[PDB]
Amino acid sequence: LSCRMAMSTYEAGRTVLALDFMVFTLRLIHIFAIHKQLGPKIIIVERMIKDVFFFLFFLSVWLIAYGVTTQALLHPNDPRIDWVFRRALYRPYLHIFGQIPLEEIDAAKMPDDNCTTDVQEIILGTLPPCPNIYANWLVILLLVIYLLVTNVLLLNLLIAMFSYTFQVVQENADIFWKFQRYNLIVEYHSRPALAPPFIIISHITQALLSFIKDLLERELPSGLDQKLMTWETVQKENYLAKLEHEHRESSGERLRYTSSKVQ
Amino acid sequence: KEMAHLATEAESARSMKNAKYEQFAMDLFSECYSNSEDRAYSLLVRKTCCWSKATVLNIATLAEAKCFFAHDGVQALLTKVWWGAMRTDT
Amino acid sequence: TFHEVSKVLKDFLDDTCKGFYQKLNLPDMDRRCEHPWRDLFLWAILQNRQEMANYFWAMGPEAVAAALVGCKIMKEMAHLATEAESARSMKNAKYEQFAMDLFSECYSNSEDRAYSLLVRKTCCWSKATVLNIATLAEAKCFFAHDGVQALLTKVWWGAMRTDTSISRLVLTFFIPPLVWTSLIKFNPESATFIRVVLRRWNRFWSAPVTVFMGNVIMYFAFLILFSYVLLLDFRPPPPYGPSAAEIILYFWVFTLVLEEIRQSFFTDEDMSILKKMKLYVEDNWNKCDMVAISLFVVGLSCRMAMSTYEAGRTVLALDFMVFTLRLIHIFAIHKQLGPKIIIVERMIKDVFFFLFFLSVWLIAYGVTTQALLHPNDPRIDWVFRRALYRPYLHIFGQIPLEEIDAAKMPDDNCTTDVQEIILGTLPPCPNIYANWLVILLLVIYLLVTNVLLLNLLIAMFSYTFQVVQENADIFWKFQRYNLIVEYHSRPALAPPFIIISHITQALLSFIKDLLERELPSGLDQKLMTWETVQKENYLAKLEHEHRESSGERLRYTSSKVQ
Ligand SMILES: C[C@@H]1CC[C@@]2(OC1)O[C@H]1C[C@H]3[C@@H]4CC=C5C[C@@H](OCC[C@H](CO)CO[C@@H]6O[C@H](CO)[C@@H](O[C@H]7O[C@H](CO)[C@@H](O)[C@H](O)[C@H]7O)[C@H](O)[C@H]6O)CC[C@]5(C)[C@H]4CC[C@]3(C)[C@H]1[C@@H]2C
Ligand SMILES: C[C@@H]1CC[C@@]2(OC1)O[C@H]1C[C@H]3[C@@H]4CC=C5C[C@@H](OCC[C@H](CO)CO[C@@H]6O[C@H](CO)[C@@H](O[C@H]7O[C@H](CO)[C@@H](O)[C@H](O)[C@H]7O)[C@H](O)[C@H]6O)CC[C@]5(C)[C@H]4CC[C@]3(C)[C@H]1[C@@H]2C
Ligand SMILES: C[C@@H]1CC[C@@]2(OC1)O[C@H]1C[C@H]3[C@@H]4CC=C5C[C@@H](O)CC[C@]5(C)[C@H]4CC[C@]3(C)[C@H]1[C@@H]2C
Ligand SMILES: C[C@@H]1CC[C@@]2(OC1)O[C@H]1C[C@H]3[C@@H]4CC=C5C[C@@H](O)CC[C@]5(C)[C@H]4CC[C@]3(C)[C@H]1[C@@H]2C
Ligand SMILES: *[C@@H]1O[C@H](CO)[C@@H](O)[C@H](O)[C@H]1NC(C)=O
Ligand SMILES: *[C@@H]1O[C@H](CO)[C@@H](O)[C@H](O)[C@H]1NC(C)=O
Ligand SMILES: [Ca+2]
Repeated sequence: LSCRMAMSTYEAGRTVLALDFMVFTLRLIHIFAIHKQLGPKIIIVERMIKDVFFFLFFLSVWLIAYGVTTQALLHPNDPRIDWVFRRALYRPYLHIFGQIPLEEIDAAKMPDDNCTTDVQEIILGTLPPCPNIYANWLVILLLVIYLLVTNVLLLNLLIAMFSYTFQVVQENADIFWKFQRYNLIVEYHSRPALAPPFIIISHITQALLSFIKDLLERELPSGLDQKLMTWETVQKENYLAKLEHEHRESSGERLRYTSSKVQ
Repeated sequence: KEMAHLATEAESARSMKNAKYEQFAMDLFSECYSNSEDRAYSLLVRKTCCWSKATVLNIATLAEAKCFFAHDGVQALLTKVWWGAMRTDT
Repeated sequence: TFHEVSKVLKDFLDDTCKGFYQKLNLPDMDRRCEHPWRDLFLWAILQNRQEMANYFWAMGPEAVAAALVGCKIMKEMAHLATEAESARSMKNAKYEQFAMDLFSECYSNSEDRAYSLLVRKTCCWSKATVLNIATLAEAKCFFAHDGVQALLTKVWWGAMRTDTSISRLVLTFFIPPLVWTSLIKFNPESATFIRVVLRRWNRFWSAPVTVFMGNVIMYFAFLILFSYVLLLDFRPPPPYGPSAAEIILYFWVFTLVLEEIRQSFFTDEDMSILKKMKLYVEDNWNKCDMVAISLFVVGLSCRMAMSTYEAGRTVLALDFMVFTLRLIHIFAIHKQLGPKIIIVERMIKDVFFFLFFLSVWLIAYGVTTQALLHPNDPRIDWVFRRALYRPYLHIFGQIPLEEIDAAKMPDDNCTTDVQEIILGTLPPCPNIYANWLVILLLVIYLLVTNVLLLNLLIAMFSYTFQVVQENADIFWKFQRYNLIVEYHSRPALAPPFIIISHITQALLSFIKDLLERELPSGLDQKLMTWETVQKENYLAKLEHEHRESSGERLRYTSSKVQ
């Protein structure tokens, strides 16, 4: 909004507000904690992130290699740095999602466009540069190998990682969701009773009452507190006695007793 | 769990990780919940005298005892709090 | 004669059993053995007698080394095994398990004598360190032990405390004067001030982790410089000169070659030159680097001439890929990034299976459709294009129906004459005699390849990942040990600077360790006795837990009640 109030930064303000809408929308993920089916998925996504980081390291290495190699082989005379980075990382990254523009990589499929080789004309953007087709069989072979590796090996390996991580996490994810649901319930327990923009009313009321003047964490009378302490102690004794009893009648203890007694 | 992070020798750290003191709390509270189920809630929400007026839920938050919060009794109390004066089966 | 047993031991170990019996050239027959239990264990081991060999191991002075040697000999003999039963028993030798359990007991006892046990020079095995024997036996499970990994972490962090945050290290590295500050903790132990500050500086910068991270950063710098030279400042042949940045790159790679030569001929001591070279080239990374160096040399040599200039540029560009892939090695140190490299290796074999199936089915479909669709195209390159290149791209969603489906063919200006087709004047007119067959075959191919084969490969990857996951951690632990050792031996300055360290080393050699240290006689004897006591306690614990096992209790009770 501050950048929006000024003409010299107006488009920047609009851009920042648009990017902030994404943050506000993603803040809506919190409500999913209450639902039992939608709860653990958020926690599972967190481990999915780490597997994604591993896959991104592998992708980054292999993609840098392939993209720089093909940019060197195909457009060796293009000085435009932005286009170097485009052809070296942006295009190979899109190759993962089925975007393979063979019109720029395969000599047979290149359009009969009007392209130039002069550096001055290339830099000024008058004409698109004419791709080098010296050894294009190498470019096609490298593209085939890259597609194989990235789309099959790497993607299926990431699917395997996700599958294994899901199987491992599933048990602990429910416990994490239970804790998250506790946190959500406590937060909405402490929250004032009116949703914003109305909240303003509750805040004004609270401040006015504070100037003018729980279900959880309640303190009990002395007698009830003492009775609860005694009841907890009795339950603890019963629990320990049950443990000791089930230990005495365990198979191993019975065998040890029988062996000593028979000896 | 704090001492395990501050642990030097491998054997002591290994024993400290497998402390299963939270398991004691879970089993004891399971027994308590199975007994009365109404005194157990007060046990969860009362202010302990030995630990400077600290609620058992407050300590569970402090220890980050996630497994304890997963207990059926704690979740039932949370559902009761969540639904307020309304019945939890609505 | 003892020559035969010496040569058998040479085949099995090749470095450890030197001088056991060639010393005196045979020793006089009357003189008693200096290490009787070692000889008896080794003799009992060479003939697959495990119970007798286990008994001899139980009485031997150095038990971890003996167990590791037994593991090596057993895995070698299993390969040389004829009868199935003996081979099966030999595979399940579990001598490495003895070493792991005994060292676990030792580590649980003191945790400081255990490190000395790992790094001391054993007297029975010809001054061979237990880690050296573990490397010899390739006892990957032993290296996975928590004690070995803790010692490796201690070596890796040098004088610095192993609990130091990575951020503290990086901030100290970028700003060297922070080293004298209390920012980063250090393990205990006018002119003096210069001496003490120099000692602290040297202690920080000689740590293997600092050397590693410096090498990583300047390998990134090398890749950036290589890419800049290749893509933006690559000039015509020397008539117009290589770029200054290209000259700097040449010097950089020359320093890399010097580093390789150092690792291949001057590593740690004076062993056989042929053996040293074999050990150097046995490492796959040392083959990758070698390929990179050779490709770079060929690339620059072809680059210096006008008649091969484009070929030189192509070779250099292809070499950049090798150099970039050489960067995978740094991933071994990280625990999350470590096992993934090992998992990819098994992924490769599953990929080979899928590639066999793909190759068969793709050849069938591609040749069939080329025959059906372009029967009059003589161009061999286009035959191979339409037969293998296009069907391979069908896997990744590239389905150009404009060339396969009659309804979707453009109204282009195509010819049917063979002369016009060969000369490339016009594209050939595809045959549409029975195009329904072409479409049906394309549909079947898409179904099979994209659904059945790809999902079957995903299933293979899923199953292999589940199987490998457990063993991958052990493999990563061994790989991390190798990386830590390599960066421990490495000089302290990353290339192209390396040149300085090499010059210093050569000048000092002409003018004039944490691992594999030799101990005084008293300390060595005390460590031997402590290991023997720990072994006895471990065996007693095994026997005790066996007596109070349920089965043994039942057997005793049955016999006694009868
Ligand atoms: C199962 C597994 C799958 C993967 C793979 O292994 C097996 O498959 C293999 C197959 C192989 C490929 C097989 C064949 C080839 C062809 C070969 O070129 C032969 C040389 C000739 C000549 O010098 C080049 O051709 C001609 O170039 C000219 C460019 O000036 C074109 O002019 C065009 O100019 C303009 C472009 O618009 C327009 O005027 C017209 O359009 C047209 O006039 C011609 O039309 C065209 O004829 C290069 C190598 C390549 C692509 C192989 C690469 C590797 C594979 C994919 C294997 C995999 C590992
Ligand atoms: C669930 C499962 C999925 C898979 C599958 O099984 C079920 O589906 C089945 C469906 C089936 C297909 C169903 C139908 C057909 C059509 C049939 O042609 C009928 C014959 C007629 C005539 O002789 C051919 O047509 C005409 O050709 C002409 C070519 O000269 C076109 O002229 C064009 O010329 C130029 C081209 O640019 C331009 O001037 C214009 O563009 C246009 O003037 C006409 O426009 C077009 O009308 C061939 C077989 C095919 C493709 C089936 C194949 C198998 C399936 C996919 C099954 C699967 C197993
Ligand atoms: C995933 C990483 C993020 C960081 C980075 O690499 C990928 O992004 C790339 C985008 C590049 C930009 C893209 C476009 C232009 C415009 C051109 O007129 C001048 C150069 C410049 C600023 C480039 C400088 C180098 C940059 C930041 C690259 C940078 C290493
Ligand atoms: C995966 C395999 C690799 C090996 C191979 O089959 C796939 O590659 C194919 C590429 C083919 C090339 C492609 C282009 C041309 C140009 C043409 O003017 C003369 C013929 C020639 C050299 C062809 C000869 C046969 C070749 C090597 C094929 C060879 C069996
Ligand atoms: C390509 O550009 C030149 C520039 O003079 C022009 O003469 C020619 O007509 C153009 N051809 C195309 C493809 O339009
Ligand atoms: C196709 O080629 C012929 C060759 O003479 C020409 O006469 C005709 O105009 C061309 N048609 C198209 C599609 O331009
Ligand atoms: Ca090397």
